[PDB]
Amino acid sequence: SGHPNGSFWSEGTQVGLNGFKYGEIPLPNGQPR
Amino acid sequence: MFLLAVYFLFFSAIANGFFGRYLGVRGSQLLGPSALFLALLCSGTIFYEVCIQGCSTNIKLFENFVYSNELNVSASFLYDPLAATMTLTVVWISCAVHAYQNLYMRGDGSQTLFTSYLSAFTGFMLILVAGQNLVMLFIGWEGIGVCSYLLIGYYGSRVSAVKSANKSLIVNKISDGFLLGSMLYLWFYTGSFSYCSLATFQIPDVVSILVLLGAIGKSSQLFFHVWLADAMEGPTPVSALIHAATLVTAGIYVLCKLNLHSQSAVGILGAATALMGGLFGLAANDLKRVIAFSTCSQLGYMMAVLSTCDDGADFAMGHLVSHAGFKATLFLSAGLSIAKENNNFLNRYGSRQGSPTLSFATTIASLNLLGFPELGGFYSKESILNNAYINQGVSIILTLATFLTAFYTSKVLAQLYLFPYGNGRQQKSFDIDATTLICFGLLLSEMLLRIFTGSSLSQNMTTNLPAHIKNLPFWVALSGALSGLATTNLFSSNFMRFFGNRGGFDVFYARKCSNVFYHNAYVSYTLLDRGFLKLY
Amino acid sequence: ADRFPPPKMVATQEEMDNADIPYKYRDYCAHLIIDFKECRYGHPLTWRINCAHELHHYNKCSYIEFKRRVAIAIEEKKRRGLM
Amino acid sequence: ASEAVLRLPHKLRVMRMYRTGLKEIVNWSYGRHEFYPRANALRMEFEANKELSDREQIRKLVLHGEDLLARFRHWEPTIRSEFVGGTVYGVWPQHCKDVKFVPNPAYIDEFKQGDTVLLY
Amino acid sequence: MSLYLFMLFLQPLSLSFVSRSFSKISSLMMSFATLWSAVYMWFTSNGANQTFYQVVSWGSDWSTFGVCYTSLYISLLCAFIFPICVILVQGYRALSILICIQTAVSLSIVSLHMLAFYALFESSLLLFFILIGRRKYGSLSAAYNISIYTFISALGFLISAFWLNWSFGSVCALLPNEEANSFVAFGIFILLWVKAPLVPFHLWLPEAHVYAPTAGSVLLAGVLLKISIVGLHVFFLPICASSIVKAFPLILSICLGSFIFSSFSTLKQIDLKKIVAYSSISHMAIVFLSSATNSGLGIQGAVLYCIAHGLISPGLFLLVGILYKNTNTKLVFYLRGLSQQAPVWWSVWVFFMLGNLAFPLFPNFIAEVVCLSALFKNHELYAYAFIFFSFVGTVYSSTVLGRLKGGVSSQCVDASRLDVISWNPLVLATVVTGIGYM
Amino acid sequence: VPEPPYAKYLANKSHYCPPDFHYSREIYAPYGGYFNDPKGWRTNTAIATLVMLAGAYAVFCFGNAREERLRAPKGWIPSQLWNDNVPTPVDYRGKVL
Amino acid sequence: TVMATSLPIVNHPAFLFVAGALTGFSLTYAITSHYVGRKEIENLVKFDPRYFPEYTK
Amino acid sequence: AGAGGPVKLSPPVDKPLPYNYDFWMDNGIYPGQPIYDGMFGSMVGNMSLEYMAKGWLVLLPILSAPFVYEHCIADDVTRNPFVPRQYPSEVREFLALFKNGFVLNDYSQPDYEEMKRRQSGLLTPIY
Amino acid sequence: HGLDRDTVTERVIHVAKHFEKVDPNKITPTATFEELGLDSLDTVELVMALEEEFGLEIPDNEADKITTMADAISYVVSNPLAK
Ligand SMILES: CCCCCCCCCCCCCCCCCC(=O)O[C@@H](COC(=O)CCCCCCCCCCCCCCC)COP(=O)(O)OCC[N+](C)(C)C
Ligand SMILES: CCCCCCCCCCCCCCCCCC(=O)O[C@@H](COC(=O)CCCCCCCCCCCCCCC)COP(=O)(O)OCC[N+](C)(C)C
Ligand SMILES: CCCCCCCCCCCCCCCCCCCC(=O)O[C@H](COC(=O)CCCCCCCCCCCCCC)COP(=O)(O)OCCN
Ligand SMILES: CCCCCCCCCCCCCCCCCCCC(=O)O[C@H](COC(=O)CCCCCCCCCCCCCC)COP(=O)(O)OCCN
Ligand SMILES: CCCCCCCCCCCCCCCCCCCC(=O)O[C@H](COC(=O)CCCCCCCCCCCCCC)COP(=O)(O)OCCN
Ligand SMILES: CCCCCCCCCCCC(=O)SCCNC(=O)CCNC(=O)[C@H](O)C(C)(C)COP(=O)(O)O
Repeated sequence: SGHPNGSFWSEGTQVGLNGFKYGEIPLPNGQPR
Repeated sequence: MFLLAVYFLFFSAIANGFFGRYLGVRGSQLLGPSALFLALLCSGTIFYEVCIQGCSTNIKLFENFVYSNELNVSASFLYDPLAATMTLTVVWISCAVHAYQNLYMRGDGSQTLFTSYLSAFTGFMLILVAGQNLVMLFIGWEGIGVCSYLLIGYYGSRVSAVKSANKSLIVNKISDGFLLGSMLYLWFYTGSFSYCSLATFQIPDVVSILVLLGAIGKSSQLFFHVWLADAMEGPTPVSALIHAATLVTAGIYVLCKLNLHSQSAVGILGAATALMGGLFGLAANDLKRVIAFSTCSQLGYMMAVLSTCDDGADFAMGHLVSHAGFKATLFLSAGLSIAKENNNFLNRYGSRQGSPTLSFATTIASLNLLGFPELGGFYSKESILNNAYINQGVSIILTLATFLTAFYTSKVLAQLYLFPYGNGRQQKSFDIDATTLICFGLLLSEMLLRIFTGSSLSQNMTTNLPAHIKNLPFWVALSGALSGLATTNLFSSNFMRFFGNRGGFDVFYARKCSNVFYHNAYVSYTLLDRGFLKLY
Repeated sequence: ADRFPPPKMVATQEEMDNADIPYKYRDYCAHLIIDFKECRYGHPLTWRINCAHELHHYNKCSYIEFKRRVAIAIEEKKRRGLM
Repeated sequence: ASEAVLRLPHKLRVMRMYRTGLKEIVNWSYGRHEFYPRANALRMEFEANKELSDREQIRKLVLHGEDLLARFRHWEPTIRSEFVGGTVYGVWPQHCKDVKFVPNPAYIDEFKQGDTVLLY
Repeated sequence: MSLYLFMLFLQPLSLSFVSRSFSKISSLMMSFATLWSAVYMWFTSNGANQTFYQVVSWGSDWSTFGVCYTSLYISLLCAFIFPICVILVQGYRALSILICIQTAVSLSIVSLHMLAFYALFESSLLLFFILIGRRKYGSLSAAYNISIYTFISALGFLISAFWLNWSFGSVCALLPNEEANSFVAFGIFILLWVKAPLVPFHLWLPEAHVYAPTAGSVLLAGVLLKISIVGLHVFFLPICASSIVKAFPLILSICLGSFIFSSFSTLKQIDLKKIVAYSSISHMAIVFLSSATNSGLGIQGAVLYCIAHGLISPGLFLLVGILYKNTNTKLVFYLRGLSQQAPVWWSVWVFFMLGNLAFPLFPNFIAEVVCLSALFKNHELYAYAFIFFSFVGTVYSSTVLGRLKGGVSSQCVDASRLDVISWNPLVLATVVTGIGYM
Repeated sequence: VPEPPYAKYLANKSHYCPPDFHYSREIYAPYGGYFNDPKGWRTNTAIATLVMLAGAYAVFCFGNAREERLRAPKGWIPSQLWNDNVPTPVDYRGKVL
Repeated sequence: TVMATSLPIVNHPAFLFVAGALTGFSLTYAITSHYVGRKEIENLVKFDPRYFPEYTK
Repeated sequence: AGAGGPVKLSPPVDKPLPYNYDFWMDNGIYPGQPIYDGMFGSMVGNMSLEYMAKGWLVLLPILSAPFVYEHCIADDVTRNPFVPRQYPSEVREFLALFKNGFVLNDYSQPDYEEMKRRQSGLLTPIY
Repeated sequence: HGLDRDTVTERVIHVAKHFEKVDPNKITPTATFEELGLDSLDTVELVMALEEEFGLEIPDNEADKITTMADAISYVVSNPLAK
């Protein structure tokens, strides 16, 4: 438990999308929708 | 400067509830408490300017919020001595609860949304308190109602929690309907919604009854107290805020702001509520429910004191602001106890090694509840009891209520600390961080400052009473405490069962009122519009 | 009532307004409550220790006024024949 | 007594009475210290009548004990939090897999989404 | 005014010449252009001209069109809500029907001739009979209900208009006429009694809303119920005031009974669209009674509360339609866990449900305050009666919200980008009106 | 069941997330996910604080413009430092300060 | 035995009797107090020679 | 553990449903509940409404006994051993205006009757 | 947490010892309560004591089905809330 690195001011452990906004899947190469 | 606190709270609400994806759980755990700390500085400045130095301010945000023919209302804030005191108390308690929720709600999915609800909840309380006209008060009143609806029913997968939220919503709806009626009466015959022109020396009884009926809703009095006990379904930080300052106190604040109440009704209702709340808290076996019934009893004291004397409004407000502190402490310590023991029932609590700060805070808050001499609660409660001697009927009931309060307070203390360990042999633990310690330090500082600064100007003013009359509340509290420590039986099993069912107010509603409601619905729909008036 | 006449009112209307004394507190004791009010709000947190002389004087005058009220009650009750 | 208790056999009915009585001792107590003497007293109360063989007297005892256990049902049962009737039952229920999620919903036939009026 | 009328006539005209594959795009552009023309009509409407902001006639008494306070608000409301209906509806047939309905309804609002009002308003009689009775998702019973109710009420109104045209010689509003006859007053009244759903003539509205498409329901709730107040302020109160004051106890009896029994009937609903449709009926009674007081407060409050309803109920109907697309169900008992499964839809649903319960930061609050103030000006008990029984609405709204909020669900049913685009304007308008820009 | 292709775009379980707790990671909520802790949270909090203080400055200007004191304070008040419309203090006796 | 380990005095018969006597005295005094205190407040003035010379002898 | 706790799922309906099944609230977790607890089904503490009414019948006379004496049996002269607070004439005249005031009970005053009739004021506005 | 059989066996054996009649070697991982010498009323107390040991609530109908040392261990192992 505690904070991830033991420090409250450490970088977030979650990388990526928390969810899919409007249900849309991000394009692979970064192509705009 | 005066506007800043409401801005800080509503900014915390918007930031955590709409951009919490970017901020994160840690981001809430900073932006919430920091913003409420800044609001606490602003509220302290307001308290010094208005209360101590007697400088009321009016801020008109904009005019013609509703402008239809003669009906004209504006969004204005007037910080008068009552408003500054309630603002300071509310912001102090809310900053403490926001510090508390950082560790308590870490195991909850939506901590950001919880923080956002808490901050908008405080903001609507400050809108209610600081409004210069009746419409701003109604805005804050409905805002706290909806925020309570969204906070009690936070656990949506529990049928009990959502039904509790529905109960709160419906009861509060009836109460504000009565208030809206009284508001319309006062606008029609006084010419305005502002409290300054609101003053009437003689008011017809209908307006007084409507005001009282509206007030007894949020300040849960008898026949309107059903929602407070069920409000335990929500998370512990919600219970502390609703019982300490935001919801329960609002009716008392409205009754003190506009002195249209009648002495006969308020005293009887308050004394009855105090006695019934103490009797109900006697039977209860959840830690959290006993404290809610004690909140009911203290509300009964505050409502009763209005009938006694001209200073009754000041005494009620002083007990209000004193009560917020130790009651909030009692809920926060109870919530920590539940987390550490994974239990809600008083039987299985017991002596166990813990933090000295939490046990001391619980002890001092319970001592303030009991009436222990030379404490902030003691003065604010003796100011009520001693001044209620003139109303013989009220005084007797309040003294028995003091006995009952002492009994269940001492019983809870013995069961939590003095009693042997009652829970099972399993690994259970809740380690407390420095933030929770800062929370309890803030509550303890409020309690300590209350002694030095006082609650009312006439707190230590002499009530010309014989000594045996004046010191009687102490003896009744001591006898109640001694009987509570011995855990003696006070009532027969039939009356204990009656009190455990809280007087059967809800069972009457179930069996008669709800059944009649749905039979009216059956007649209206099935028999008539989908029956008689529907073609084959 | 006539037997126990009202005392002289030391505090005047302009002084009571200047001290912002509510009408409920204007009860032949108003000058002493002006003293107590100014000293209490002068000392926000030490008034309990510092402001004890003014509170004592106010309580004393209030006690005298309360005795006058009880005397009036007894006189009226004996006039009606209840005692 | 409920129908389910009545349909039970004699041995299990007396067992139910003992179990419910012990639980109600737990509910009506103020602490674990009260429990043990009261549990021994309930023990002795059942042991006193165990050797009776007269069916009619035994029926009388069972019925009276069932009435007593019905009257002394506690308003607030002491239930562990994680079980049915507990505070933490259903707070954040574990969400199951195999969830039907529609990806890129607005881009499925984007131009022609809407309601149509079909006629004969 | 002339630009607005020309654009209203242009929208049905364009459909005849479009490619039948560009129909949706052209219809959306035409709807937005009509909205802009309505904004222009508001710009060219000077408040200095107190009686009528603008009056235009095109060669006859029937072709007399004009805007007043009520007409201008209602016309802006319909022009605001039409584009949302346009995007929700697919197919040349459906587009044609909805465009013709909107043209007729929007011409009715600005009409100043009772006979022309009748002619334009009832031109949309078969179009709803076909629309609500569409092949797969429509019900013939509901279409029969709505068509017959409208026909009988409008024919009574037409008979009263004929009597006025015979006696006075004119039936235009701009010519001052007064009548004390009760038969003509009832003939005009019956249309209002039916069109504004008022017990016991409210049975058509529920069946119509449930079996109408989402665009159809949005138009019906948004502006077709409001046509009653245009008729009341324009064609009943100026001429039939003596009868409304003579029958005021009866008017209050019927209005308050409608409020109470519609609230109780709402409690017995298991279908979301039916819940919203019955909430509309309970909401109409306050409007009708506030106008009937014939006071400055009542008229303004009624038109304001109509605007509030025409911003809140279309949103609820739109959200329910979106949920039905995602789930193929409207039964509350099937729908559970929507808070966890659809947080974005749930937020807007709760926001609009709070709006329907008339909470302060919503336009319904200001509108209700004004209407209740007018009722209190008439009598205290009148306002007290309405204020108390408002608690019935809270019970059914709270029960619905609690049933939807939590439970176990295995389906992610949340709105797409198109859906959010659909309700964003309504949310913005609701907020803007709620802060006082009524 | 083999995780769908879009699972790569979805983020992991946070440190605060209990290991037993399962949630659908595809659901989007404006208040955040089930346990959040996004990457870059520190910069977002700094930006939020900057916006808060800027809005506080604007609100402070507005309030100071609209703060009306029509009765003189009994003593010196902190508002005198920043607002010039405060009436000169008069004490309980009546003497001006 | 209520609290054997921590506060054994509660189980003592003397503690129970003192607590019950305090309960009874405080509760019954609460009712009879009104008559009593009203009598002393009257007697304070009635037997004060300055206020009422006649009653004093 | 607050999150992830096991739950029981309510069985799916397998028999014809009663017409008033809307009185039952079931979210899918096993312990479904009535719309209002106590409307039907198990009663908390096995106490009926008759029992609660009898208990209230026992309580009300004892609770009402303190109030009935002062309000009804007692009279202004005999309620308290003192008269209301005495004020200067200018203050007393203003304070006597308040219908909810405490100087309206001053029987020493020569305006006692009018003050008492003011205290027992109008039930509803006349206009 | 799924608790392994070996620990559950140790704790059920530990609970079973406290009955005075039961002799400390007769209790085995597979033994019925009758051979241990336990009566029906005793089995009630043992089932309850198992409830405190593993911090669980045994619904009553399953409580009847527990008559052996073996099946009690099986029931505790089955329970995912057993501590
Ligand atoms: C007064 C001037 C300043 C105004 C500021 C107001 C304070 C914030 C206002 C934000 C907009 C208010 C309406 C927000 C949408 C209403 C829905 C909502 O509030 O919550 C949504 C979702 O919340 C959101 O996503 C947006 C909320 C952002 C901030 C909300 C603050 C509280 C709302 C204020 C109350 C409105 C006042 C209306 C009456 C005066 C649903 O929540 P639950 O039903 O509890 O379920 C959540 C899941 N769980 C079971 C785990 C709890
Ligand atoms: C998905 C959403 C995510 C984004 C969330 C957005 C967050 C919104 C922020 C909430 C805004 C709260 C501001 C409330 C004040 C309303 C603003 C306003 O009305 O502007 C006023 C100007 O007044 C102001 O600027 C107020 C200053 C706002 C800041 C004051 C302190 C902030 C504390 C909030 C307390 C507000 C309570 C008011 C209750 C009604 C217009 O002035 P006039 O020219 O007189 O307009 C005529 C009046 N009428 C509108 C009625 C037609
Ligand atoms: C001097 C004269 C003295 C008085 C004489 C009176 C004689 C009777 C006059 C009655 C006139 C009213 C006409 C309406 C009749 C009711 C509708 C017919 C019922 C019906 O079955 O229609 C079905 C559906 O209609 C529906 O679904 C509609 C439901 C009912 C409509 C509600 C009626 C409108 C509102 C009533 C009052 C309005 C205000 C009155 C001032 C469709 O039948 P089908 O097409 O399948 O054909 C198959 C043939 N079985
Ligand atoms: C029973 C409760 C009443 C139900 C109505 C509820 C509220 C509706 C009020 C609408 C407001 C304006 C309508 C004007 C009056 C309509 C009904 C008023 C009540 C009423 O019937 O009064 C009658 C007079 O009206 C009349 O003589 C005509 C009555 C209406 C005729 C019905 C159908 C007319 C259709 C005509 C179509 C258009 C024709 C145009 C040429 C008799 O009362 P009284 O004065 O004789 O007193 C004798 C008592 N002892
Ligand atoms: C301190 C200030 C006052 C606090 C509240 C005090 C309330 C006192 C009212 C109760 C005392 C008088 C009761 C009436 C006498 C009845 C005595 C026998 C009761 C009885 O036989 O029938 C009961 C009727 O319910 C009833 O008796 C309902 C009558 C209640 C009148 C409404 C007053 C509000 C009550 C709210 C709280 C009281 C809860 C307990 C009543 C149970 O009926 P059943 O269900 O067996 O019928 C069968 C279903 N076919
Ligand atoms: C909170 C308040 C608690 C309420 C407590 C009230 C409870 C009432 C207790 C008194 C009621 C009784 O005695 S109910 C006693 C009923 N009497 C009999 O059944 C006689 C026949 N006994 C047998 O058949 C067996 O010995 C048997 C005992 C079944 C066991 O079987 P084992 O031989 O294999 O152990």
